[PDB]
Amino acid sequence: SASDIRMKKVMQYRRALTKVVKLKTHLFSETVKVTCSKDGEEVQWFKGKSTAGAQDRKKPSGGFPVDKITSVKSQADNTKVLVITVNNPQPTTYNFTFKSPGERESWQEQIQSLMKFMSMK
Repeated sequence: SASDIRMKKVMQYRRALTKVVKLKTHLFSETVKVTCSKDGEEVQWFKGKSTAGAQDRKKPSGGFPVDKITSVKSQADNTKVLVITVNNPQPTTYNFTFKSPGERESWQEQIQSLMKFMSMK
């Protein structure tokens, strides 16, 4: 079932999108915890110490719809830097930066798969 498989599949991506990463942009520069909504419909983050809505994390410190991500890219050298831009919400470009030279890029490719999964063109 296309809905059942998606809802389970987004949960698979959800774990791979649930991470700790430091954002750096016009938004702010802070260490945030990233993740996605239940249907994988959104990308969400928690800035430092947060209050995950009702323990089920229904209260993100920020986020945006996955379908609305206008571009998912990596920097030119992108050693520890990621670059993601969104359309529909106020256009912001999120730089996912982490200590691990792998963690972020794992996120980079994983989000793409999730994005193209539900936002398949």
